[PDB]
Amino acid sequence: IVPQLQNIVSTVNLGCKLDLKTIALRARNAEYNPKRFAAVIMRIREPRTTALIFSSGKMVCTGAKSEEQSRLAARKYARVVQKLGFPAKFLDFKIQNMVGSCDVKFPIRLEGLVLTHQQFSSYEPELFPGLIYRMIKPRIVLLIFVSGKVVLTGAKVRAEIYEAFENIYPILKGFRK
Amino acid sequence: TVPKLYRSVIEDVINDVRDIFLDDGVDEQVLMELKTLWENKLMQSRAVDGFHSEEEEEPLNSEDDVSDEEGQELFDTENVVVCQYDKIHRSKNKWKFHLKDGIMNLNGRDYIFSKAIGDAEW
Amino acid sequence: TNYKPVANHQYNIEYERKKKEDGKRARADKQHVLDMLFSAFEKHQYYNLKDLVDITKQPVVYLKEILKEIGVQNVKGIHKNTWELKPE
Amino acid sequence: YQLYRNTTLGNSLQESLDELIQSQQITPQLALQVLLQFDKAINAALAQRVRNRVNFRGSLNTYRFCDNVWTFVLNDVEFREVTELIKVDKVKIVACD
Amino acid sequence: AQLKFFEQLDQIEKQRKDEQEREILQLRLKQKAKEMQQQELAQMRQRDANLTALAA
Amino acid sequence: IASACLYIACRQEGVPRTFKEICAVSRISKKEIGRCFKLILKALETSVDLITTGDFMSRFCSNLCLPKQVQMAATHIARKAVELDLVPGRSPISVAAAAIYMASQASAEKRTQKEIGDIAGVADVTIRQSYRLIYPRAPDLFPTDFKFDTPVDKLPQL
Amino acid sequence: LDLAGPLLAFLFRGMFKNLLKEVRIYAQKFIDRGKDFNLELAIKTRIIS
Amino acid sequence: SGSSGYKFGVLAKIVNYMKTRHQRGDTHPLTLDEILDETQHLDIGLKQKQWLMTEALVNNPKIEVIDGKYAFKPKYNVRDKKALLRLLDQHDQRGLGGILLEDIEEALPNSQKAVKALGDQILFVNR
Amino acid sequence: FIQMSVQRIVEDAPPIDLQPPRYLLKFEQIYLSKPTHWERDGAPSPMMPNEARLRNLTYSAPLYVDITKTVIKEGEEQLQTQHQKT
Repeated sequence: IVPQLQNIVSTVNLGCKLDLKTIALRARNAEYNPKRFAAVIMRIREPRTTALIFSSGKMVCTGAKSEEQSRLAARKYARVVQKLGFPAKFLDFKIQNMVGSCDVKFPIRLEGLVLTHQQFSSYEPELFPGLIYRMIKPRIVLLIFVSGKVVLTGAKVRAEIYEAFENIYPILKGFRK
Repeated sequence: TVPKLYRSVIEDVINDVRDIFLDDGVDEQVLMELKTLWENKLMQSRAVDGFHSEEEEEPLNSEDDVSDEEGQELFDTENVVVCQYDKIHRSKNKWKFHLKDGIMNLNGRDYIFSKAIGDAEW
Repeated sequence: TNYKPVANHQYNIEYERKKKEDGKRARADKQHVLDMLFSAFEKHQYYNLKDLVDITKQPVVYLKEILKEIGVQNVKGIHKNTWELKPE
Repeated sequence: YQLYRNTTLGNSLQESLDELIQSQQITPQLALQVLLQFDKAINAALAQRVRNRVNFRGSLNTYRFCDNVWTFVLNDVEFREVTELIKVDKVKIVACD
Repeated sequence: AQLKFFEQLDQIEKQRKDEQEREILQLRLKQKAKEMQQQELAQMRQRDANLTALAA
Repeated sequence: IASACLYIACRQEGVPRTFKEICAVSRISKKEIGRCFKLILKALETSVDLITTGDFMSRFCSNLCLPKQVQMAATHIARKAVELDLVPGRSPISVAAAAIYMASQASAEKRTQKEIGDIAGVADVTIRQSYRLIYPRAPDLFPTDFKFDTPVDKLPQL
Repeated sequence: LDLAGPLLAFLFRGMFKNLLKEVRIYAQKFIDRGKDFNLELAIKTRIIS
Repeated sequence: SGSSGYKFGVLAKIVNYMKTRHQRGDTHPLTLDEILDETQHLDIGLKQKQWLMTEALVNNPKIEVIDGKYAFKPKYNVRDKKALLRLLDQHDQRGLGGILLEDIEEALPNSQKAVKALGDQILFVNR
Repeated sequence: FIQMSVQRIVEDAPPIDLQPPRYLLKFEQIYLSKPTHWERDGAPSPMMPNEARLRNLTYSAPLYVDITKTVIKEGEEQLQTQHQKT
């Protein structure tokens, strides 16, 4: 089974002062609420991404299907800010979070995973139906369900998400109902 | 009842500001002239019927386009709707609008809603 | 004598109120806040800092800096310093 | 709200007051006092006049939020009022808390 | 305008009546407080008015 | 922190208590107590053990004033259901409430599902869905040594 | 000659006033927050027992 | 509310603006009407403008008017930012009680002033 | 004392008001129960005096009261609550 990326989270700093009120009014499809957040929210129809705009100029992009799409959307948002008269540069661009979702296609026993790895997986039925599994070797959190859908999130790179799923795949096959 | 409501508003405003005109020392006849002018303009427009009328960082520009034009939004031909929003709800790209006490000018006609529900996709 | 609520009723009432109303806002329009401070100073020589916090949505820390520029807090001999407009 | 001042009835009143100021028939700033009184009267009338309850389907083009005021650009939106059905290519809706 | 000038004097006579209520007790204080309550609402309205002009 | 630590202590003791009961005596919401409980688990490096349905069954049946034999039958139904996995990935309290309702209806001392739901703390609709899932195998779930005032075939379905 | 029940009643009255004082302190804190008030939280079971 | 004209604190804001332009370094003589145009308070009404000149300007205790145009009430002395060493040379006046609060607004930022003070013989003691 | 004095002491209590919304609490009917001992599971068992000596249990009976809560918000609106057997 191959994990499919759902969200690409990237932080890029414009490096110039931004006026939030001016950006919200001038930019199309821009909503800013000061009390809720200091982030001006701007979205573009072609790529489904959310942009957070701050006086520092750091911009966060979330919900991008692919890493290339996230960078392209950030470039489009930055150039729109440049059109508003605030200079925009790409500085310290990095992907903080990559989320991958895949289905094993077989039922998995949550109780068996807890018994073998109480330290690795902490699961409480009342708090949430899905088991929560954390593996030391890959830096990501794995969600295991009776359906068998697996969600991996918090990995810096796509390769880590794939590696974690492959590492736990024999364990899931062992607990297959 | 939208024309009747507008005529009632005209009478209430003139009566309330009559005292202010007296305090200023402006003649009551001038206030009556203002009331006549306000009624006359509505007759000229013909919009509302009136009882009185009846009487690399550097090449950002290289990725050009991909932005909707700001000028398109304002043409002055847009239908004008004035309303009060109880709340606005957005899920994903879908938008839900809750409005109250709103008058909508559509097809050169005025429609008032006690409450309205609008579903739109962005 | 044992009951099983998911959350305490009083806690949920506060949580709904917190979402419905945000106490203060962000630090913006300092000049507009300065004009509001001038209006309070015109109304009374000394205005309590807590009363000024209710008047302006500017954060107490930012508001104190604006107050410091146009006014000095005065004990009045009763301690409990109350901000008053500078004679200078 | 001062949004109601920007209406065909409100605009005609504002211009008529300006004509009186131009002739010097009314002292300057008298128009502002009339507009403040107009806002109180219009808000009260809107609050308790009663109206039809209706629902509409549409497509959203642009959204603007500032000063707790929602501005929406609506394209190809169908409005249904009772039996009547309204079709307009372009409509602008402004909502004030 | 001469008539307007003694019209103001009648308002001053009302202020003298206001001094009589002040010694008895609150009308002058109530009127000033009401204006201040209106001013806070007016400041919010003034910000909204600029937006309506900018929008259309 | 105190409420979250108490929930972990119940797991260490081997006699778990419902989170909702901790919420009843604590101003803090269940979500915040649960988030703190994860942080305390990391701090004390405590292993996680699944909660036991039987401990919950005794207290709820005592509140209902159900006879001990009815309580034993309900516990047997819940234990059999989890092994059969008739209900998939379902919290024990919801399964226990459905088992109690089935046992009460068969017994002379019938208890309404909504009254059991208030005592359990689970939603009445959730119990009804759980009861429907275990209803086809309900005769198998019941212990062989039981007396039925009402037959499983004639048992009311909710 | 004092009977056992009146001696118990006098002490119980002292426990009851202590319980009422605890309710007032808890209520005052809840009133200051203004979120709401719960009498069951205000009463202390331990003082009487 | 005693005596007030239009928006409250307008007279105090006008005095503050007169100080602000001097700190900015752009200095021009301004009539009361000219200040109103600069602050966008020109439409304050005839009565309010008359009240400011007749009573509000006179009311300020430290207000100084050179002749045709009024001068800033807070600081009569020009913010030259020069001859501080000469003030230091006379210890009888203790530098004329010079305050860093007055400085840093005359024409330079605090960061530049802090580097200059350390390099210069002049030193600052703050009780 | 148990049947009448305990009821009289709660009945002869001034209402406690905290405010400015005011919350008023009144202690009325008293409810008493046969002595019960709470086990680790939390299921109550009727206390037996011979058993109490063996396990060092304390022989005591649970006490309950009816509390009426009335709150005025200063809006001329009163909310009434009927807590029973607290």
